[PDB]
Amino acid sequence: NLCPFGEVFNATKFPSVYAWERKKISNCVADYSVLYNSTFFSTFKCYGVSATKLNDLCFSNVYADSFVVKGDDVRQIAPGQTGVIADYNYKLPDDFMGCVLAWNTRNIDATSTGNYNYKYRLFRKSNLKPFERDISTEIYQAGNKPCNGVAGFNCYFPLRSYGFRPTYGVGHQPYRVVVLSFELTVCG
Amino acid sequence: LTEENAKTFLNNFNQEAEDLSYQSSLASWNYNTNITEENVQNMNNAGDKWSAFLKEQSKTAQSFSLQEIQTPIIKRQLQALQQNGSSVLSEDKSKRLNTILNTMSTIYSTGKVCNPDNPQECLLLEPGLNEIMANSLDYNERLWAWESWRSEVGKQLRPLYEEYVVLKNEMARANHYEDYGDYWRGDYEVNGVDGYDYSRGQLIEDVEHTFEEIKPLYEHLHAYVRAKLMNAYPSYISPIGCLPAHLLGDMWGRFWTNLYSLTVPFGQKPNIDVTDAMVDQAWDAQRIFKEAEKFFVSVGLPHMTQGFWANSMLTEPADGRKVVCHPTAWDLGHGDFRIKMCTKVTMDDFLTAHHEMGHIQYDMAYAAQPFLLRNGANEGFHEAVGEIMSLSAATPKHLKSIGLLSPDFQEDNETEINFLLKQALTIVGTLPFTYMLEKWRWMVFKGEIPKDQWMKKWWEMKREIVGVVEPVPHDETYCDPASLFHVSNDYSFIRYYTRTLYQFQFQEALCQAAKHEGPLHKCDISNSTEAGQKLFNMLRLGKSEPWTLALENVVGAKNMNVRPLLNYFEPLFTWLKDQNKNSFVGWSTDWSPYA
Ligand SMILES: *[C@@H]1O[C@H](CO)[C@@H](O[C@@H]2O[C@H](CO)[C@@H](O[C@@H]3O[C@H](CO)[C@@H](O)[C@H](O)[C@@H]3O)[C@H](O)[C@H]2NC(C)=O)[C@H](O)[C@H]1NC(C)=O
Ligand SMILES: *[C@@H]1O[C@H](CO)[C@@H](O)[C@H](O)[C@H]1NC(C)=O
Ligand SMILES: *[C@@H]1O[C@H](CO)[C@@H](O)[C@H](O)[C@H]1NC(C)=O
Ligand SMILES: *[C@@H]1O[C@H](CO)[C@@H](O)[C@H](O)[C@H]1NC(C)=O
Ligand SMILES: [Cl-]
Ligand SMILES: [Zn+2]
Repeated sequence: NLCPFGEVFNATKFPSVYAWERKKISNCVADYSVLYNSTFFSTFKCYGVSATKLNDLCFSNVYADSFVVKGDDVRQIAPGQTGVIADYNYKLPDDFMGCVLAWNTRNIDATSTGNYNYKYRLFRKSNLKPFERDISTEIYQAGNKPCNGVAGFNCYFPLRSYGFRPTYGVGHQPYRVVVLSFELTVCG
Repeated sequence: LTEENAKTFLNNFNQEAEDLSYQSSLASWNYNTNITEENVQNMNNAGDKWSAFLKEQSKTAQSFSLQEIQTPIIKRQLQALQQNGSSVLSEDKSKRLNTILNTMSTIYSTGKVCNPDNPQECLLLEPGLNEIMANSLDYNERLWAWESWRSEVGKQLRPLYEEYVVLKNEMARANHYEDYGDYWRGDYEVNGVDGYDYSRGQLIEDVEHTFEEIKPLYEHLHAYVRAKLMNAYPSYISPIGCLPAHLLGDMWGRFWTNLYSLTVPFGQKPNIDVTDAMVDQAWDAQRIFKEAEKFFVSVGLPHMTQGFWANSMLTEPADGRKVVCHPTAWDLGHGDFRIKMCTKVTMDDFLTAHHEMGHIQYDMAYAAQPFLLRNGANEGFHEAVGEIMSLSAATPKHLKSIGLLSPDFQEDNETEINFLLKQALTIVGTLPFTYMLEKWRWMVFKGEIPKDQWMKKWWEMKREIVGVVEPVPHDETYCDPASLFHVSNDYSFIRYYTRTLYQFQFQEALCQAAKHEGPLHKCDISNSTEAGQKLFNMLRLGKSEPWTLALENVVGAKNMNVRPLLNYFEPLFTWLKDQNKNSFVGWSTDWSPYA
């Protein structure tokens, strides 16, 4: 059987960047022709391996990470970036070997009243290690007086919502991102 | 340190304010393009939530010790949030002060005056009174419109402006200011880098000092126009006295533009008003803005976003809605850029499209700055950035290359005096009017003019500074200052003086980087990706660096300069001194058309 990339790319619902989910790809032949013979993607940026040698290559397993960031936040899904998404939400290793794909989704992920489902982490003590995931809603304590569970002055709730609206600029529109990691069962 | 604690505090503000400011900005757009009593609340309540947030964060940032910061971006972000604001006022005196501002704004807009010869006709300021003051040649008709506005809607503003002064003085005095006049001068204040600081009182000294190199040019334009006005209104004007206030082309004399029909040097020549050419080529509002879009990309600047082309109101609503037809350039945030303008197929609205789209380019560039630093360098930077666009868009070299003027249009040495004269009636004519107005309110806020002689000293300054005399005597029941919009609607007015000097400092520096070769008034920076990048560098700056620095990055000066403006009108200045050899340059502050 061929690998189910349709279960991740054309998936109806996408998770937030802070709670991004990962799918492991096992014993299956992969079909990279549909991702390549389509201009549907807005970016399609590869790292560590070329965009055309993965066809006649084999990998130990493939991991697909899917999530949603704003228009201007896509550049941080790259090895060695220091934004809020890269440092507090999703950090890629410097030796990442794979491709990052993104496409505009204002028509599906942005409603008139603002889609406040997609969120991201804004505050965190220390940065995220490569491929780490943090989903805690514990009140971020910026000061010395303890929060005691209740947020407020110098005690800010960590996660904030994007709030996508169709009237926003293209740099503030929802983009669905998929990160295909190659680790060294899956061939072409 | 209080550094990271304020660092990770302005970040909480930058994310919570951008959402609230959009709820408030999108509310103002929905009212101005669909006037509804429901939208009045949406425009107010969605702004009131934003009005309560800015006060909480202003107070919370005041806890953070300002000096204990070592990085300059954060230093500049805090001081913008360190302002106490207007909530230092009492609970009820805030509501009465907030209510008199509506009553002044309403009687300024609802203000109707009725004709004694025809009582069924009653006119508004727009388009009723402004059309008389801008086109009538009857001394008595123009006098009626000038006086009826200052005696009927002007006298209603007298009791309100008296309380308007006393209440907003109590607001500024509690915020460590001398008066409401000192409150506005804080715009140009800089307390930072060595060699870039600027005092609030330094602003008063600078507008006066630079005004002296303007008096030579203005006195001769006054003498030339007065000689031309003695022909249109014979036996009414003294060849040595001031100009009557109602003959100056509009309601207040703010611009002498409409006097061009009476003061044209060589009217026998073909007119440069290209309004007819646009109409017979089937131009619409799309063609104006689409053509204006092509102007900005020709220098490397980005196209208008597709959200601009879909969310902007570039026409009168047509087939449903009520609209505030004032042209405005709107920066809602989150990349949402819109322009609201009831565009007509004319040259005047064609040049304004370059001005308003110029604002958007300034807005688009500094979008990378933090939310607190997304603003002009000072109050006069935005209006000067839009004017340099229309200066390049009005040149004959630009109009023909666009296809509007004929390729064989003769650009004589006289067609340029005709052009620079019309430019002088609009650009330099408004300079003494602007200074006298803001100097008067500066002194009234200062308390130097007692309320029992507000109007006596106002006209003593009109004759001395502007060379304009009142046609009928006014006692203290009148309130001619508040007869202007910016005065009765709580708006600073010195910005129009500062922006005017800036727009020629920029034009001089930009055409030098664009390598223009003829006179400055003939410069068109189209196709100048070289000069475009020079301007881009200060557009991205925003409110981060002081205005003394942002100005220095392009013009090379730490302060405003009058030398660029005088060089622009140098062909006209020397031509006026030839005309006025048998004329009287200057005026007597003692003649009045009644006495
Ligand atoms: C620099 O600015 C000038 C002024 O607008 C631009 O020149 C104009 O360029 C257009 C082409 O887009 C020329 O139209 C041409 O007309 C001839 C008919 O004579 C036609 O056969 C061609 O196919 C073409 O459409 C236009 O004549 C020309 N006018 C002038 C005064 O130069 C030029 O595009 C700008 N360069 C940039 C922005 O790089
Ligand atoms: C998603 O649907 C499109 C519809 O044309 C299809 O071409 C594409 O292959 C689908 N995605 C995947 C990953 O199969
Ligand atoms: C004007 O506002 C009303 C809300 O009172 C809204 O129902 C209507 O659709 C608006 N007009 C247009 C043209 O959308
Ligand atoms: C214009 O040029 C003509 C011929 O060169 C000259 O006689 C005339 O005095 C000039 N007038 C102006 C106003 O420049
Ligand atoms: Cl007046
Ligand atoms: Zn403007």
